[PDB]
Amino acid sequence: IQTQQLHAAMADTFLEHMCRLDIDSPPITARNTGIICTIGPASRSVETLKEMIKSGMDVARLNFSHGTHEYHAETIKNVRTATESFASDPILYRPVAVALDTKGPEIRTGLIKGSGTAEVELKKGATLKITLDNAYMEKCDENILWLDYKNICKVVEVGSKIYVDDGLISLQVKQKGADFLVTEVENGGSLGSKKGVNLPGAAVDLPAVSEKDIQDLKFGVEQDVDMVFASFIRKASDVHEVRKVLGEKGKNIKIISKIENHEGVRRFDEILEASDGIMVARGDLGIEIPAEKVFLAQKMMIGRCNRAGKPVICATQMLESMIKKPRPTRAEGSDVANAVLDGADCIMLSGETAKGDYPLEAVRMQHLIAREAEAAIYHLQLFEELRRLAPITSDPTEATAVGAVEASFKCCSGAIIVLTKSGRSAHQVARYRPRAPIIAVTRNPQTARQAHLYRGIFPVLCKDPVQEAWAEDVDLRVNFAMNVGKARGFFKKGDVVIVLTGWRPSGFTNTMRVVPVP
Amino acid sequence: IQTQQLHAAMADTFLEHMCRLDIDSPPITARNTGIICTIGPASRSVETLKEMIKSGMDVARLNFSHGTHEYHAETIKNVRTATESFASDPILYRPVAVALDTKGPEIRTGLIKGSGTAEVELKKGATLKITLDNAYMEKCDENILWLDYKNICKVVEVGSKIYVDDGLISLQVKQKGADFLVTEVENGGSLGSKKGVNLPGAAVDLPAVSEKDIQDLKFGVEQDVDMVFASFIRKASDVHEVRKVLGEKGKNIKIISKIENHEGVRRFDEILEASDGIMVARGDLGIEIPAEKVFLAQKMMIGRCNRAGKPVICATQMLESMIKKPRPTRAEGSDVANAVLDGADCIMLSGETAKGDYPLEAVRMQHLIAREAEAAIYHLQLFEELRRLAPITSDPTEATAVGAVEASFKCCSGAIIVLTKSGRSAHQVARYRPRAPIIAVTRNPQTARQAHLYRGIFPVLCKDPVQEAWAEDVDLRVNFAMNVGKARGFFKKGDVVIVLTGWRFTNTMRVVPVP
Amino acid sequence: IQTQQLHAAMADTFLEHMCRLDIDSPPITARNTGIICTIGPASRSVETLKEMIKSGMDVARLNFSHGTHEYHAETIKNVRTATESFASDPILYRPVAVALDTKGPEIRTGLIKGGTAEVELKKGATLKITLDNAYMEKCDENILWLDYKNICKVVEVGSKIYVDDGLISLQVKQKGADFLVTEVENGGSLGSKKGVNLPGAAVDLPAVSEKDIQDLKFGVEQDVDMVFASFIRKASDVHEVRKVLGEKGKNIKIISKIENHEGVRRFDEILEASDGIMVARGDLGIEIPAEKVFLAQKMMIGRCNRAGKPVICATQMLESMIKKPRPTRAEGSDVANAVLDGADCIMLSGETAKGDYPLEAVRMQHLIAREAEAAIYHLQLFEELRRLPITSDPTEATAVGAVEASFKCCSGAIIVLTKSGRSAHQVARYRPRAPIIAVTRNPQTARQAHLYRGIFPVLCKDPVQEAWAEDVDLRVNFAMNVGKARGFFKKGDVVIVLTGWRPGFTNTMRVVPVP
Ligand SMILES: O=C([O-])C(=O)[O-]
Ligand SMILES: O=C([O-])C(=O)[O-]
Ligand SMILES: O=C([O-])C(=O)[O-]
Ligand SMILES: [Mg+2]
Ligand SMILES: [Mg+2]
Ligand SMILES: [Mg+2]
Repeated sequence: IQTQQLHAAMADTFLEHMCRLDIDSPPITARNTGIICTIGPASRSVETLKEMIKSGMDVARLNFSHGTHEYHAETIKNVRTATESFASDPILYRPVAVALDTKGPEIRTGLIKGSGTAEVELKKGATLKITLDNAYMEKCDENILWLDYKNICKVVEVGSKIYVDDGLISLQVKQKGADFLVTEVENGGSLGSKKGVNLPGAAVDLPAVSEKDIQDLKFGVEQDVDMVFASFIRKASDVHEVRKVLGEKGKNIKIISKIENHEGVRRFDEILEASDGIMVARGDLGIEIPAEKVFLAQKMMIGRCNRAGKPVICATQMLESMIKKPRPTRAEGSDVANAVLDGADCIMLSGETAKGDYPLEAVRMQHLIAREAEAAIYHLQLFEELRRLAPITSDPTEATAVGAVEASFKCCSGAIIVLTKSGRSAHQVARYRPRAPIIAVTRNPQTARQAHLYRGIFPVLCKDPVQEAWAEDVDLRVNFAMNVGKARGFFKKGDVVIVLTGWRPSGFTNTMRVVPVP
Repeated sequence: IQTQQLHAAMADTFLEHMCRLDIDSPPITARNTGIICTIGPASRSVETLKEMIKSGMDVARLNFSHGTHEYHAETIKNVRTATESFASDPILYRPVAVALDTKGPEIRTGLIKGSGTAEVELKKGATLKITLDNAYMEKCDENILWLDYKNICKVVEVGSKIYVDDGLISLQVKQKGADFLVTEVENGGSLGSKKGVNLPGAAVDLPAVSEKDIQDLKFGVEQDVDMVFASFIRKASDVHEVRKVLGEKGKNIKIISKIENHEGVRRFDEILEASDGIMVARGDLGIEIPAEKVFLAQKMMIGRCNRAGKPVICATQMLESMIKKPRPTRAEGSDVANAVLDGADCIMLSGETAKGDYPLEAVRMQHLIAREAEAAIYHLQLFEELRRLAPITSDPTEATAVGAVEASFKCCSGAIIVLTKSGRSAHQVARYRPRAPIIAVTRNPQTARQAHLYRGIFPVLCKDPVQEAWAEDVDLRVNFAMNVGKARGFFKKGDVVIVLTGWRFTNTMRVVPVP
Repeated sequence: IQTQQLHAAMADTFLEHMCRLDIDSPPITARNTGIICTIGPASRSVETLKEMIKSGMDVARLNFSHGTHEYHAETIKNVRTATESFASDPILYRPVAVALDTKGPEIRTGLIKGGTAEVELKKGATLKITLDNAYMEKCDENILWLDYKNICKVVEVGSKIYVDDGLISLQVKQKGADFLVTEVENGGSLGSKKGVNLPGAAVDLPAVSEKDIQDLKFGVEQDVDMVFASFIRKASDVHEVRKVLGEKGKNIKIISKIENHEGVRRFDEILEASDGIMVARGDLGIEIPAEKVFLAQKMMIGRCNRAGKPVICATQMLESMIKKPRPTRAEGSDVANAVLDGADCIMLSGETAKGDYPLEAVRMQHLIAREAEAAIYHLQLFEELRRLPITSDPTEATAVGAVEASFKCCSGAIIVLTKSGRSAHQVARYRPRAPIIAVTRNPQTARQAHLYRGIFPVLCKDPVQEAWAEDVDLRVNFAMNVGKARGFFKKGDVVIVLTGWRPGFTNTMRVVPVP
């Protein structure tokens, strides 16, 4: 029995490729898909974070929809303490990125009357009056509901749908009153305090970057975060408002645009051009559009990002039941697998790691599934199509990278070793989706952390001083990657790896060697 | 914003096909993927079953792991009452099949000290002793657990892992004592009564068809069920035993083999050729094999069933969260869409329809998702592959079927209408996975009910008596299909459809306008 | 072994398709590529023409660059006598088409002085060219007359001039007041009334000369089936020919001959205006560098296949058979690769008009074309042809359904009932392996069907029936008998039958066993 689905890899049709997928064909040790973990009460402590990292966390996500700067500053410090606790052995050190997820133009309800911790029951068919009068902002109940978007009545009409609390409650407007927004409860259910509101289709006029988002983004610059997940990006100019707030100081912070409503889907191309990457934010997306269409937008966005060479993240509810249970549902297992099969660079955990009872188990499961799914990719067709859908180029670095990927398929390489200052050389390889892991050796700490955005890049940070004679410094960076691979089980002595290097001291990568492991 | 993802249909690469998927491209009205609903307390009533059918239920599954013959007989009559409640309008009548899912070689624990509602906590690292002694069968607690598999000790050894309650609790064998199988709790969890036990990697020597299974199968023959879902099929031998029990009286009942353990995957090809169809039984399968590997087995089995032209069902936890909530998670929506993309003929609901609070909404969600995913199939590549990975016939019906599918892709027709007595002609069309719905006109009611196992077949049961003129009896059945398709919104007057009939072998194809 | 290269037919790659081509896999009896023969002194006797027909000739080409109307009228008369000599058995009768190949804008030298002897032109020698008619019968090695009075306006010092199928080349050395002056580059025996090419000159001769008008109107009176229009440079040339043919000749097919650089460059607009194309490699290889002709041939055949219009590969396919009874290996290669390229027809000129082995050359083209037809990689060809979209047109959908079915059941033929030919043409455009037996009652339809690959046209002279169903079966049975007599299939084989249903067009396909 061959390993890593290599028998299905040789199938001449996609149908026969499926027929050959073999549960007794073990995957390789390396896992190429990045795992982004939302950090929260269940995962904040240094000790848990050390375990989170050992279980495979690549990026810590902080959701500024909730929490104070004090809280998030402590979280980040704990993330950094846990991460740096492994620095004592640079062979086994893994950089861990920090990601700031903005609140964005959220609409929220007020507090339920009383203590504010209660819920009230909305009954199917009942009337619910929405009010903007702040006298009710802490007096919400089943008859009068307050919410924080003051211009709501200007963007809805009789017949407009309104969803509350993750889309669990639906209302249809039946009167725009003088002091009222009168609705009927279409889907009833329990209503707590400060729940999310979606106005599907409505031209919501909240700013893309609010005064609160400006504070969080500046805070993110001060805290040296590696990326921003910008909530509710509707258009290319929304990305500009994030970018100008990040300013010159934040010029190297990646802006991942979160697509979560119909306008963002419709304007995806202009958004993708303006962004450093994309998040398929399926939570709001499946409220904003019919939930049965989310997989279309997911596959469209992943496909276009692979085509553009830009990082794409699949997010929200992929292991949801593991908030309460130690094992995932069969739908959750196949959802993680299919996100990798679609071509997602990273997958994400929100409540599973932020507040659930089984954060470590959830991280470990994404690790296990992604590694199985990575072997089950039909590389033959994928690589054929990525080359064909790619231009011809005067760029030798492009030609070197595609040559390296092609060679790595031919000799079933244990890795592709790339020396890179900015990441670009490693990113160029990853865009061709080799099956071998891409060990990117860099001395730039930010490059190393940001590399998790790209499928297959295993970033190793070299802290050794620069060697005189650049020939000797190229070696002992290759050798550093050789020792990481052996220590991690990616390959052993006598295996073949591919090594990408330049011709002199950034963008001079032009040399591929097919090199045995010493 | 075009229709039914036809822009994505035109793409020259799968990557560009993905890039072209369009949330503003609306699917056709017809939904090709069959929906199987497990019936239970939440869905047993004639009132609910009528709504189940209205929401899109095609097959009623009865799980004989639980319940009595008297109980199941009442469920079955309710299904037929609700189904026939629509039989007065043959233009809108939908056949509903009945499926019997056997118990099979299940292992169960006993009752917690007291009731079936009591639970105890099992703590990580604690000792738990398993007993086969019936003195303990109603005195299970945190130290002693009874299960009903009398021979378990001759099948495990020290170091073996034992899973309880959907694999949520795991134990490791530490000693094989004289009266007690003593284990250490590995995964802690609350343990109730009568929970399923799994023994991955053990040669479980329970009979494939037990004495309970025989009387359930004979009952199914008496009750005129359309198909059997046979649990824990491990080898072709097991299928033959089910077919033997069904006997001559049940020779037309379809046997779907449920693949839920390692041996059934390893022996899949021989199980498939012995079987009429396959169920990817993901619940147990995910406990028997590492859960991260299930999608491999799912795609392997769907691919091989597509290759063989046999029905395949994807089952278990597709919309699990809708047992308690009125909308699925995003993983659940994705799971359903991807099963259809994978090529499954049918998708299934178990707890969502049997006992949860939103059985109707779960059926409607599978209906909505399946239909969106059917349009998102990359038919260009799929039709090319099914043709190449298919033998050369000499069979005139096979050639007519593939030509009809080819023609239907060319003239983007509203349906393929086929007159079939046995179903075979429609099955041969469905095996090539046309985009267009297949309206199979039959007078055989069992053919009508069993047609749901095949993707795309909309069975319509002609109740008219036969006309003397065969040429006129053909037109009467064809025009009945035209009225069905117009009443249901599949196409309208002037649209183009494909019509498959015989010469008094289904061997003639007509491209005709809807009148 | 397998037959008709079916083992190579199911290869997954073109490379493996080549690897499986098998000299021991014999082809089917039917030959799909049309054979066009230039009728001339070696081939216009009634008795020879009978043997041409029996050897495989489908179209008689008459080259109006030479001969008088009276001479050509007799040739047409003899062709029709030979052809109708087989009408006494309607089952073995093959329609034979008559094609009129125009003179077009030719340039010709005058007569060698007497008495058509030849003079030797020597490399390096001087040769004066005159336009003075005083010299038109006194050409020799020193002075040569030609009939293009405006030649001095379109050439210059340095211009190259080619005489006698490009075998003799001259370079212009001065333009005198009278007598252009020239040096011989390639020497050779110069005979009388030889053809002249001026590659890259704006030769302003009319597309349709007064002589062409007479010849075209002669063609109408003689009821010819098609016109091969020489030296078509642009769409408006095609329009000129069509206008001269006018209303009386409106059913005559116009095949444009692509013979120079301008015709290649403007190919698309010429193809659009034309009924089909001839790759006139003789002139074309003088007008453009000979090493580029295969580029223009493959381009033109590819675009004609893409457009569904007939294309003829012509000139020097079996040249050495003018004098020897066997072709060279390049000639065998040339014919095969023309068929593999996709040519609807292949042509003979001197091999049949004036050579010593006209029958052997016809038979060689028949033998090669049939081997090459089996070697076509139909899997790729059909996939790619299909990939061009699904039009509402139900005749198109039926045609592609029939071709797909014919691949599936390896049918002995596709039988098509057609008045105008169109349904049969639509089938041929998808290039089935099986022969297409087009049953028509129109004799011109039957003769023009030869322009489309694979159409074996049969002329039904049985009377119409009042019962449409009976009239269909009569014509289908006639095609069955034709196929049985010709060895295409036999009792028990399977054929595909394309018909209309109650005439109102071709929307019915049946997969039918041969009785
Ligand atoms: O904000 C998110 O992550 C979402 O909606 O999925
Ligand atoms: O038996 C079943 O249905 C399962 O385990 O999924
Ligand atoms: O006219 C022709 O036959 C040629 O030039 O090949
Ligand atoms: Mg969101
Ligand atoms: Mg089970
Ligand atoms: Mg010529």
